Formats: sequence, structure tokens, C-alpha cells
Amino acid sequence: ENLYFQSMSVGFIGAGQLAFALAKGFTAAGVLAAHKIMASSPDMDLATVSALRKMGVKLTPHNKETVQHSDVLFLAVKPHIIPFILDEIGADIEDRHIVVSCAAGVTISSIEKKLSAFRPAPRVIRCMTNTPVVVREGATVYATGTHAQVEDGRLMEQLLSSVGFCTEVEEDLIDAVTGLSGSGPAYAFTALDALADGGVKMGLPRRLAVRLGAQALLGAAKMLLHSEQHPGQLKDNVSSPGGATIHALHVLESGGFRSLLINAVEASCIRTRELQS
Amino acid sequence: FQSMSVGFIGAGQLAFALAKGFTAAGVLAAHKIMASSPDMDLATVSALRKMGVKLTPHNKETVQHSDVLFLAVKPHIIPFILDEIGADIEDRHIVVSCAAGVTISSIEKKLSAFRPAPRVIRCMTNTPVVVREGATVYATGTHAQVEDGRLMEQLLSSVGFCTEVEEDLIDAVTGLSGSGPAYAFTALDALADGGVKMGLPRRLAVRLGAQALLGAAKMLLHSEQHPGQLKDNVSSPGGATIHALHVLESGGFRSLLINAVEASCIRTRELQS
Amino acid sequence: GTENLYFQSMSVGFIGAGQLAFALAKGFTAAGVLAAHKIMASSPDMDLATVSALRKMGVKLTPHNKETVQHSDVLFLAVKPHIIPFILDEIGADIEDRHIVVSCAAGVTISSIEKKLSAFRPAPRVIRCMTNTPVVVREGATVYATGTHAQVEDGRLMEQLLSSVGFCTEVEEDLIDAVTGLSGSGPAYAFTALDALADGGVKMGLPRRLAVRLGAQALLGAAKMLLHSEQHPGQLKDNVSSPGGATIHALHVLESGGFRSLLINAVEASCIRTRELQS
Amino acid sequence: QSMSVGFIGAGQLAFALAKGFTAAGVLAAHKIMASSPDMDLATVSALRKMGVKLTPHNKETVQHSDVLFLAVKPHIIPFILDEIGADIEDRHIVVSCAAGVTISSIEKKLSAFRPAPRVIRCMTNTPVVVREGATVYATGTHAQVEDGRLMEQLLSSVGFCTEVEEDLIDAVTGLSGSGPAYAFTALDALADGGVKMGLPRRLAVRLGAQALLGAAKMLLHSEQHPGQLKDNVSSPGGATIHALHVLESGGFRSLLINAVEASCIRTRELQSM
Amino acid sequence: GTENLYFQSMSVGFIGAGQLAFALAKGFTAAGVLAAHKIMASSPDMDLATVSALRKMGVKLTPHNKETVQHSDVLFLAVKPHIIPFILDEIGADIEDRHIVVSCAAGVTISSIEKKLSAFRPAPRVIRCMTNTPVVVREGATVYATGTHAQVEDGRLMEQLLSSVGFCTEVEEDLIDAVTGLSGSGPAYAFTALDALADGGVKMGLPRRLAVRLGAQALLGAAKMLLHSEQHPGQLKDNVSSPGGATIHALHVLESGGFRSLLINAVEASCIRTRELQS
Ligand SMILES: O=C(O)[C@@H]1CCCO1
Ligand SMILES: O=C(O)[C@@H]1CCCO1
Ligand SMILES: O=C(O)[C@@H]1CCCO1
Ligand SMILES: O=C(O)[C@@H]1CCCO1
Ligand SMILES: O=C(O)[C@@H]1CCCO1
Ligand SMILES: [Cl-]
Ligand SMILES: [Cl-]
Repeated sequence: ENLYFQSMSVGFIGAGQLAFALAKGFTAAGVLAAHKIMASSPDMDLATVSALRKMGVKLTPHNKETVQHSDVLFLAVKPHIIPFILDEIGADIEDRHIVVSCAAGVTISSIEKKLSAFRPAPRVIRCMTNTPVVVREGATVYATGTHAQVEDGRLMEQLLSSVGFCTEVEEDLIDAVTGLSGSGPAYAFTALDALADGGVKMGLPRRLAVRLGAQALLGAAKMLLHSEQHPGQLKDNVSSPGGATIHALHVLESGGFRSLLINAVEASCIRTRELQS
Repeated sequence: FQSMSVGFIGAGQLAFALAKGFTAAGVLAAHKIMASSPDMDLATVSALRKMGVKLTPHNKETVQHSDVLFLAVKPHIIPFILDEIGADIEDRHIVVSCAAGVTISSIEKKLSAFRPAPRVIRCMTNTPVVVREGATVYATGTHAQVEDGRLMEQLLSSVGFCTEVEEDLIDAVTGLSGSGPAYAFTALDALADGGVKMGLPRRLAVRLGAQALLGAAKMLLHSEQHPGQLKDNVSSPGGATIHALHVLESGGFRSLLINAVEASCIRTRELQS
Repeated sequence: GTENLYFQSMSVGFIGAGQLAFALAKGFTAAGVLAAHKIMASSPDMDLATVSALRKMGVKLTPHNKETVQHSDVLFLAVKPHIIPFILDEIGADIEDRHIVVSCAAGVTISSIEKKLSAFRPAPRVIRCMTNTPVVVREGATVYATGTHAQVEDGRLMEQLLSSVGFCTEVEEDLIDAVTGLSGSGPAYAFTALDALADGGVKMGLPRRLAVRLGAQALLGAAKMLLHSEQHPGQLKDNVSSPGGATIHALHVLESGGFRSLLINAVEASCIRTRELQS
Repeated sequence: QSMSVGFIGAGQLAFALAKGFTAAGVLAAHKIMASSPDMDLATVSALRKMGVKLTPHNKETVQHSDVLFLAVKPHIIPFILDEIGADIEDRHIVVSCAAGVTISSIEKKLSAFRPAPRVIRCMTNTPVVVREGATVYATGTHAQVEDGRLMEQLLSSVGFCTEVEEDLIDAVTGLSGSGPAYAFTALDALADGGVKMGLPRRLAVRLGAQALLGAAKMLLHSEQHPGQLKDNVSSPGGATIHALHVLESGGFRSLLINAVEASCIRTRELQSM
Repeated sequence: GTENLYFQSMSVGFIGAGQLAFALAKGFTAAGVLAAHKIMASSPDMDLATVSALRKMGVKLTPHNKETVQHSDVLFLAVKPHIIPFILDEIGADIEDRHIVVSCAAGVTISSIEKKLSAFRPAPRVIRCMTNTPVVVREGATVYATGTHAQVEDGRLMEQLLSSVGFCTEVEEDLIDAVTGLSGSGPAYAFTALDALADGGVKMGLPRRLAVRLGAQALLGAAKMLLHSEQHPGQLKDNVSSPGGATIHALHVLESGGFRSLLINAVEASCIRTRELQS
């Protein structure tokens, strides 16, 4: 409530979906002014880059510049880019820097080793977040590195709590979190496209069908979050005997609806582990 | 509309959720709501009691109390309820049927036997009205004045999304957003089973699953982008997400959700026939 | 129609005179960028129908791969992967400074082409590409990657020549196996789909000719529509699907069969196999 | 020459047709008029932006037009015919675009008002917007040869167009009518496969779209059976025959057959209701 | 080769000049039982490739169905089921005593042909048959049933003529829908199977031409083997399946797919549909 990080300067290495979404969320929350944020990207023609520019974020094609501007430094690049970045700017890492890796599957140990060759005790945090931070409803976990100070973790939680749920986890849960909350929105966007197709099949106009399906999913998740009851208990509550809902639940069960989502989280988590190896 | 009194026939899950939403929105003092049911021992009735809603076993007390009257009963008991308080409808009443499948025409027919020009509105809503995030559609009957629709949309918008639709879409809406939250509750339970299988504590897995679906849905509502395009924005080449999407595709994920909506809508038609 | 290019100092050679050689030779000359007599092709079997078609076009034909190398500036290796090593050993001594060797084989890497040719001569100019037979109607899809000693002008020239018969862009070589899976095998997926759609039209009482014509016109127009649209394919799908209508009923039976999943499996199988065809 | 076109219905079809016609420069955007019962549609906004005259009144559209496209849902058609039937004049050519609705029923409704209505039934698709449509039509009892000739060359300006027997039109609807939607699904999924194997999304969409376009075109210009073209480019042991095999194992062919059949059967249902 | 028959007083007519007419005309003349100029065919579309092929053979062609009736003694109705009623009404008045009307349409019953023709003339001589296009290589499969007024000589003559281009036997009419399901649609099942087997050969590295040749030779020889064997097909299958060997592994994957069941479904679907094509 009126939170604001007076002297924090934030840098994004990578200027894609994730950098844009966090900068949008951070400035939406009012915890940072746009001009105290800087992002660098190898392609300065991404639509995400020009969106950042309209926000008032500082843009540069040199990762060195970003590192020099930043106190908190987000590595918002793909997993295989991380070693190319850590080697490019490892010499520029200074005392003050907190390096926050958002790359899937990439471990704190690997980041700390690459940076420790240039300089001892880099302050490293690993996190998994998602793009819904752009509407301030992200899901974020983080794990603190060996040399992260106690304040570094509390700082980063306070920053990331401003754009959604945020908590600390042991690092060895992050791969699984990537499969649930990290890939989660994509499952929901697939689910929502299909629900709308169902509504359209039954005669709803597409605009209405998309709006209704998204509101229904939004309300159910808010309901569960605010409820002390089991998701199955809530389902039981709204399933009238003989009714329309229980008939529909039966055809979800006949196709193994539940096991598909389990398969999804599994496949994503397993792939995440492979990206590291 | 600050002197408006609301009544409920049927003090079940829907009445509680609407009443909690209405009071949480501040549109309605709890004591200006009255509810009635034949089972006055339910927890829903006890919970409405704590809220400060007025309760009674007499549907007549509810009708004479109320200005806007919600019929929150099961589709097969509507004709009894209509027959029971049909002589007690007054000119001032707006009668809002909530039941699945029951047509405006059938309600206007029974009510007409007692009094010309009954003002009837049909709606399909859902239980997330209880955290003011419901999905609601409504259709106006023959004698519903335009002001009755504005009032209805104003009331129901305070507890979530609300739009007027033609009546012949409501069966389909039922299958989509009426039954929808139960689909999502199933999704979240299974997604949490997935997190647990991969090593997450159950509490953390429920939390992240719910937050992920909440954020995705909200993100789509604030976006000018098609949901497939958001899917595309967040799927890195060769990455974890596109791998998981492939296994969803292989089990026909999309078609099960189409199957669900279809089956709920089709069942909703059989409930009125 | 034509492309307003003309490579007036360019002699082109094809080693291999099968489907790909004839498609490219037909496309180039149809585009007007090359005259057929500046093209020479060679094959081990000179009775192939493709070789006769090349003779009708006026392309130069020879049984000897050395004659093609000596004739040509740009040299297309349009032979199967397992035959590339025998080709490179046969003609590696005849490569000269002017030659740009454009390998069309699936999965054969730049590294291994350069390694085989460098035993005869250092710094070979090598380009790897993946194209498809619709170049024969100037609607190919082509990607390329430049080798270690390819000059800047080499890739710009190859993109000029290949853009005249379809879409063409440069990629990193590590994407070509996956492109092979997608646009390299793409048309075979399409031919399968067009035959099945026509079968469906015939099942519903359409004559075969009409069903084939309409199915092809539908895919052509859909594909062109997406190419020129600013919208996601899902939004264009949505525009066609009238609520409660005929299209959405059909789409549901596609989804019930995991239609999307089969197309993903297909791109994945072709790509994975392409990787095996070098290792 | 002085031809005026009207659309009853201002949905997706009327917009692609109007966009197609003006792209061809067959007639000015302002010589087109569209009427819709909903003027808040994005299609009505889009038509408005390209310069087509809009009206909420079907009678205006009728009195504007010389060729009158009926582009509303099949079940709206008998209502339209009763509304504008007295306003049909001798000059009009009425072109029904609705799925399933037979020439015989349109001629019957309109006959109550004036003898010898000129009716034409057609099925087209949205690729008319890029002048690559697929269009069949049958002429009714009173269409003169000139009416069919004018029809053929108006629709040939925005893609393929041929005259067929009316009893083929339900089947055509399942094939080229719904066809682009099948293609769009195919192209989204192909792109997903490309992205799964490491391709950027934008490039994968582009290559997959280019491959369908090239293959369709090659087939149209070929004297070969598409199975022969398949075999021409399926190298023994190679990547394509491997990929073809996984298509076959899923019954790929049969799904597309089910799709044409499903759409065709639905088209017949639409007229029955 | 030839058949030692010659129907020297027989003029044959085909109403319809499509696949079946040309297959039969080619078979008959190849068998030597008829000269091409004693055959006349008529069609509504005289640009069909089948009509041009008939003109090469030397068959007589006419646009008028009446000219075919007047020319012919044996009159084949080689037209689609829904067109039979229009044919019979068009030429029913021109039927004479000498005519044997041989209907080839799927599902059209003798009763309904006799009923339609008897309005013009009592006691029409009608034969219903179901044959297939392999008559073009003298390996057709044909069954027939004689109508109410067909003479004993009519069926004996039809069996002579049809036995010269393949197998032929008389059946009760109530079996013809099921025969249609089996040998009438049979070859289309075979063409599908031969294309897929060749696909399987190509997957395993065989060139397409060789794979198509070997697949066809395998089915040809298997079918001929069973025709000449006194053994159940299962016993011949057993003879090929070396214990632990390659064939039995393949057979298991066929069984795991319900291969047998698909072929039963196919005969059942064709037969059931054939029954709908009259009702
Ligand atoms: O299950 C039913 O029938 C109703 C409709 C939607 C909510 O509960
Ligand atoms: O798709 C991926 O691999 C990453 C992880 C989760 C979101 O984007
Ligand atoms: O979906 C429908 O019903 C119509 C016909 C084909 C295109 O949109
Ligand atoms: O089938 C193959 O292996 C190659 C891929 C593209 C053309 O032929
Ligand atoms: O079954 C086998 O292994 C052998 C080879 C093919 C025929 O029998
Ligand atoms: Cl190809
Ligand atoms: Cl046959």
C-alpha cells in the first residue's frame, strides 16, 4: 500500500514477454517508476521492445549498460542463452548486484560457478514466474543462492508480491513449479479456447462464449483461493443431483480429463529438467 | 433502488452466494433480504441466518416482503412454487427465475392465470458471485419494462459480469458458465495432483494452480489478443510448455471441454422437456 | 508469372536429375531468372521421366558429374543423403574458386560437406538448404544457412535465386532439421489431406474431380488468407465457425480425433528421422 | 455497370465478400449496402470503415440493391423473406448464401408476393477476402441465363466459381464451405509442431502456410493423382514416409472424411429445423 | 489370352460408357468372344476418357440411348442406381422380344426393373448382375440372377459371356447386396491395401516402383494359391509363419489392430449401403 523502492534500479537482460510483463506489473503496482528500469535485447525491433519504450523504460542494445544501470538484475532470457550472458557480463558484476535468473531449469549452482570465475560470492536468486504478472496476478516462487543475503530474499519477495502471489521455496521444487504455475497459463488458454468452441457449438456467439468461459474460470479460482474447502467439496456443492453439471463432469471423467492435466505438469517438469542437462 | 427489498424462494447454494455477494458489494443490507425454503435445517439456511438475512418457512412472507423475487429452486419445483404464490404476485414484482432450463413462456403462463402482465426475468448465474466474480446472463420477459432490465443488470453486475442475452442462448450459457466453475474445480484438483506427483506439497500445489488459472483468465479478459495468440506468446521453442501442450493435444484435451459444455447444455434442455 | 531478375553470368548445375532438380529448373526458367540452356543436370539413370522432362525444357543433360561441375558456377547437390559422400569424393578435385556448392540433401550438415571437400581444396563455398517441389509453381518454401567460407555475396545471391520461386529466408543451420519436418515434408502432408478431403466430398455425393478442385481451392485460399492476415489462425477459424453451424460441428469431430496432435507428431517424426539420416 | 449490391446480414460472410469485391474493384465500396439487426458488431464497424453504407432496416438494403445477398443464419431466412418479400422488385436477383436453405423454399416464400422471383443459391467461403475463394451456385426456376452468367463472373473475380446441381451444395458446404477452418486448425498445429522442434513461432507459421499454399497450387496445376505426388517426394527410408506413417496411425485421412461428413450432415439439419 | 467362344449372332449394347462399360468391352474383345464393332455404347457425356478409349478399341459410339437399344440384343445397363429409372423410362418403349436387359447397377432390384419396363411391354427379359473392373484383365468376379421372364437360355448365355472375362456364377438375387459388399467393392479394398503395403516397403527403404511390383505380386500369388488349394487360408497362413520368425511378428501387429475386424466392417458397410441405394 503505497510501497515504493526509492533507490532500486532494475535491469532486464532479455526484453521479451517476461521483461515487458514484469515492467508493466511493477509500474502498474506503483512500486517502481518506468524510467528507473532498463532493458537490453539483441533484437531491438521486437514489439515487446517498442511496448517497453512507450512505457518509458530505458532501452539499450548493450547488456553492459543494463548491468551498470541496475541494482537488481533480471536474466529474462532462454535457458541456453544464460551461459552466453553470464560470460558476457560476469566481469561487470559488482558488489551491489543481485542477479535474478528467470530462465527455466537453469540452476543456481551453474549460475554461481559461471560468475564465480570472474568474481567471488555473486548474489544470485532463481525464480519461476509467469506472464499474468502483467495484470498483477502472477504466480512466483524463488530460491536464494548461497551468497544471497537475508535482505536479498525479503527484498525480492516484496518486489514480486506486488505483481501476484510470491513465496520462497527450496530450489529443488522449481522444476515442478515450472510445470504447474510456470506452464499453467498456457493450459488455461488452451482450455479457454476450447470451452468457447463448446459454447459456439451450442449456439453462443464467439465473443460471448470467450467472455463467459474466462469469467467462469476466473471466478472458480478466486473461489477456491478464498475457500477453506476442498476443490472436490466445492464441485460437490454445485453439482445438482441428476443435473446438467454432473452429466458434463461424467464425460470429462470418461475421457480422463484429470489424468491429462497430470500428464501436462509431468511432461513440462520433465522437459524442464532436460533443459538443464 | 436503495429502498429495494429482495426475496428468495429456495435458500440453497445460489441464494447464499447471491446474498453474500449482494451484501459484500454493499448494494443490499442483509436485513432487506428474505429467504424461504421447505428445509429450514440446512447449513445454507443457518449461514444466511448469521449474515443477518431474514428467514421464514412461508413463501408468502417472502413474496409480500420482496420487490425483486429470485426463484432459486430446482427446475422441477418451479411449477409448484408458481402455483403456490401465483395469487400473491403484485404489480410491483420483478420475478427472476434462476432455475436451469425453465422457459420465460412457461412462467408467464402460470403467473398469468392469477394476474395479467407478470414481470418475469430469466437468468443463469453461478456460485462465484459469492466472491463477486460471477458470470450472469439474463433475458427479459414480455412484460419486463426496460427499467426492469436496467435494474437487473445493475444488481447482478455488482457481483460479477452481467449482460443481457436472447433467451434461446441460456441453455448454452448454462453448459458453459453455469457448469463451468465445476469444470475448473476438477482442473485445479487434478493440476494439484500433478504438482504433488512431481514433488510439491499439496498446499503449495493447490495455491499455484489456482493462481495460475486466475491470472490466465484475468490476463485474457484484459487482452485484445486471441487466446491461441497468448498460448503462442508464452510457448518457447522446444521448451517445457510446448511439450506439455503436446501431451494435452494427444489426449484430445480440447474436445473433452467441448464435450462437457455440449453435455451440460443438452441435459439442461432435457430438464425443461 | 516472372521475377524481375536475370542472373546473366550464372551457369547452374544439378547433380541428381530427379524431382527436386526438375522442379527448380522449371521454376527458375518460368520465373525468367535463368535460361534453360544455362542449366546443366547429370544423373546415374538417364532414362528417368524427370530427365526426359528436363530435355524437353531445353536443359543440358550429361551422364558425367564432372561435366556438370565444369559447366556450373552454382552447383546444386540434389541427391539423397547417403549419396552425398560419394558425390563429394567423385568431384571434390574438380571444385574451383568460383563454385558455390548448394547441398539440398536432408540432414547432411555443412561441417561434413566442408570436411569432405577440404581434403581436395581448402575453403569450399558451401550452402545448405531445404526447399520443396512447389518451387515448380513458384510457391516453394526455402531456408538456407551459409557455410564457413561462403562469402556475404554467396548467401545474398542464393536468396535472390531461391526467392524467385517461392518464400526464402536465411536460418541458423541448427533449425534446418526442424524446417525439414515442417515445410520440407509439409506438401506431402497436404497431398494426403487433399486426397482425404476429396474422399469425404465423394462420400457425400460430390464427383471426384469437383471434390479435388474444391478441396485444393479451400487450402490454397486459407493458406493465402493467413499469409496476408494480421490475425492468429484461431481467430480466422473463429470467423468461419457460425454458432451452432456446420463448420463447428466438423471441427469438434476433428478435435475428438486429436487432429492437431497428429500434425504435431508428424513434424516431430520427420525432424527426428532427419537427424538420424546423418548420424 | 450501374450495379448496386446489398447484404442482408452484416456478419463475417458479407464482410469478406464486400472486402473481396472492392479489392477486385468490381464495384465501389459505397455501392454496397448492408443491414444488420445489431449495429454494434465489429463486422458492422469494419464494413463501415471500408466505406460500405450501413442501415438497420432491411427494406432500405432491398430498395438500394440490384443483386441482393442473403447472408444470415439459415433459420433467420424465412423471417427475412416475410419482411422484405413485398419489397422485392422485378430487377432483383436474390442470392441466398445460407447453409442448407433450398432454392425451393425461398421461391415459395417470395412467390406469395410477386411471380417469378429470381433466386440463386450459392456456397462460398472467407478466402474471397484475398480473391481466392471457392464458390458454387445453382440457379432457380426463374433466373435467366444472364443471371447465372452475371453471378459466375461476379464471384469469379474473387476466386474459383462454377455452376453445380443444387443437390451437391450441402456436400460442397462440408468441403470448401467449412474447408478453410480445417486448414486454419491444420496450420496452427503444424506451427506448434515446428515450435516443438525448436522453430520460432513466426517462422513456423510462415513455413507451414507456404507449404500448404504451394502444395494446393501444385495439385491444381498437376495432371497427377495427389497420391502420386505424395509418392514422388517420399524418399525410401526418409523423413517424410516416417511422418506419413504417424499420420496414418492416427486415422488422419478418416478424421478429414468425418469432418466433411459432419459438416454436410449438419448443413442438412439446419434446413430441416 | 482367349476363350474358345464366339457369339456370332450377338450384338451388345452399353447404356453408360464409363469404367464398367469399357472394362467389359475390353475384356470381351480381348477374350475374342466378340468383335468390337458388334458392341455399341452410349453416354450423356461423350468427352469422357472412357468414351475415347472405347473409340480407340473400335466400339460403336452414339449419343442416343435409343440407337444403342435398336443396335443390341444383349443390353447392359451400366449406369448408376439413381439413373436406372430415367433410363428405363427413356427406352422402355423401344424394348423388343429379342432384348435381354442386363442391369449392372448396385442395389437396383429385378422387381423394380421389371415393374418399370412392364408399363411399356409385358414379360421383359431382365438379368441383374454384379461384376467388377478386373474383367478388363479377364479376372473379374461376377454373379447374376435371372428375372421373372428370363428364359433358361438367357442365363446360360449370360454365364457364357461373363465367364469369358473372369469367374461367374448364378445366385439368388437376395445374395447380390452382400456380393456387392465383397467382390463388387473388393478391388477397392485391394487397391488401398496395395498402396499401403508399398508405403510400408518404402518406409523400409524399397523404391516405390519395386515395392508396388512386389506387393501386387504377393497378393496375386496368394489369391491364386488359395483358389487352387484344398486348404483353409489359415493353414496356408500357418505354412508361411516360421516359428519365431518375421511373418508371425508381423501377423501379431495386424491382429493387435483388429485387421480382420476392419475387413468384416468393410463388407458389412458396403452391403448395408447397397441396400439403402434402392430404398
Ligand atoms: O447442475 C445443474 O443442473 C445446474 C446448472 C448449472 C448449475 O447447476
Ligand atoms: O515454455 C517454457 O519452457 C517456459 C517455462 C515456463 C514458461 O516458458
Ligand atoms: O458454419 C456454417 O454453418 C457456415 C457454412 C459453412 C461456413 O459457415
Ligand atoms: O522424405 C525425405 O526424406 C525428404 C524430405 C524432404 C524431401 O524428401
Ligand atoms: O517368417 C519368416 O521368418 C520367413 C521369411 C518370410 C517368410 O518366412
Ligand atoms: Cl515437396
Ligand atoms: Cl472394381
